[PDB]
Amino acid sequence: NTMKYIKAADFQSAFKAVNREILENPQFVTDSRIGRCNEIGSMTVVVDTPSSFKMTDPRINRISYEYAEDFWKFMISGGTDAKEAFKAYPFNTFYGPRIAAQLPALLKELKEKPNSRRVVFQILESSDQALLDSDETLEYPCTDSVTYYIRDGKLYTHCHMRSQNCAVVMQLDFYLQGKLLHYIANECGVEVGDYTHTMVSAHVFERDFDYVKGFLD
Amino acid sequence: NTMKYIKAADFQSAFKAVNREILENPQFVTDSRIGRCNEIGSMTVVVDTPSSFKMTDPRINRISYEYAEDFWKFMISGGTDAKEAFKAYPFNTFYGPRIAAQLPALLKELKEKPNSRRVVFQILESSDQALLDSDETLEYPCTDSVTYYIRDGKLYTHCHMRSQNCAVVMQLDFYLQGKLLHYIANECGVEVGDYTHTMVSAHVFERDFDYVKGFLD
Ligand SMILES: Nc1ccn([C@H]2C[C@H](O)[C@@H](COP(=O)(O)O)O2)c(=O)n1
Ligand SMILES: Nc1ccn([C@H]2C[C@H](O)[C@@H](COP(=O)(O)O)O2)c(=O)n1
Repeated sequence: NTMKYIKAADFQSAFKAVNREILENPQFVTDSRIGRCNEIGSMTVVVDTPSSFKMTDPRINRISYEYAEDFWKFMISGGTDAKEAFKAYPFNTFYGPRIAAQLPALLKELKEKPNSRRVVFQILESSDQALLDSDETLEYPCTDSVTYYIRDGKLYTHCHMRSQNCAVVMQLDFYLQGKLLHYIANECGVEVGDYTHTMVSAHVFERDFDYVKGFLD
Repeated sequence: NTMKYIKAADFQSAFKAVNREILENPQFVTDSRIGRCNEIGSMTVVVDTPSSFKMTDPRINRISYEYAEDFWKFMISGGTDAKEAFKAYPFNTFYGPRIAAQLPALLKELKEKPNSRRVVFQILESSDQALLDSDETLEYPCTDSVTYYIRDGKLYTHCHMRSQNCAVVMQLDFYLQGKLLHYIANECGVEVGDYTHTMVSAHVFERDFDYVKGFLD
């Protein structure tokens, strides 16, 4: 039966378990906007040790960590010049500027209101709906929001994904989300608890099945 | 140990299981913005049969269904005059007008783009952050977003809650979310699949423990 809740010690184990389950026990096999995929709706993934956001298996190589680190610097710096930022790799929907806008208010709430439930970074917003009936290629944000809260000296993170390509782009999302929760934790002078990753659509495209089978076992 | 994933046949069973688990196996016991509570972070709840949104146990009575139906009419009508709407019960953050604004674009995507992953109603948005450092009493939206998708003739729903009072207001949230997914399903001419309810903070205030113990068993 389809397992929808996956607890793992580190990002890699979570990553492999999620991919394994979508390949073997999908909820849907479906034609999507960009091709056929196996899909599991409303997957919940928990990572016990979120300092583990750089995975170690070199066979998971479709997102290089040279690229992922360049992407991190690009998005934490809140820049808009992606053409220049990625020239070594061949209205906007960049996450960086949105995180930058919300940082002062959210950090204030997080540091000053004890045990707050209100610290939510919006990534996807309703103004992005102008992309739906368009022929633009801009990303309609796959990340819906990231919630942070501090209890008893520890920072807990919940990233809610509208849409997640679990074989490829999830490698990048994990890296970026891991870096960001550590940035937030360091700013607040607290330690890290755990990380939770929900995805309304958790999918692997059929064109990537062989790649996935390459890093399982 | 704290159970964070709860699958139930109907809303009531889910409702009772969630409350039971927060009372008996909380992750945190914490001082919040509005008093002490038991709390479980990143709870995931699945309801198999979402037509069951009106629960039947009369002991769960802090949200009357007379009130809940009045609230439904108020929010689906996209009104702003809550003073008049609720005169029988003693910038805005109303959900209704936000749902109304997004309905045309989201319905279009849902009906016209097959197997879309993009149909997300934003409730909580970053402009609401102006409430954080304020002395207004307006609700800072507890509901983050509601995602809808259709596969093989069935409508699936994922409601992501930033913050959920599981003993009291969850009775209202379930009713409203149940009515809305059926409104959406009927508009699209499709049947209903299942409903998923994630809550970054799932909590019961200590002042409501006796009320909860009243409807368990
Ligand atoms: N941060 C991101 C951005 C995008 N995507 C992936 C998910 C989908 O495979 C595709 C988005 O397509 P759609 O808008 O149809 O969901 O990109 C992702 O996994 N993570
Ligand atoms: N639709 C809603 C609106 C509000 N709340 C509850 C959750 C919290 O108990 C409180 C919001 O407080 P805070 O902003 O501190 O999370 O109201 C809820 O459960 N459901």
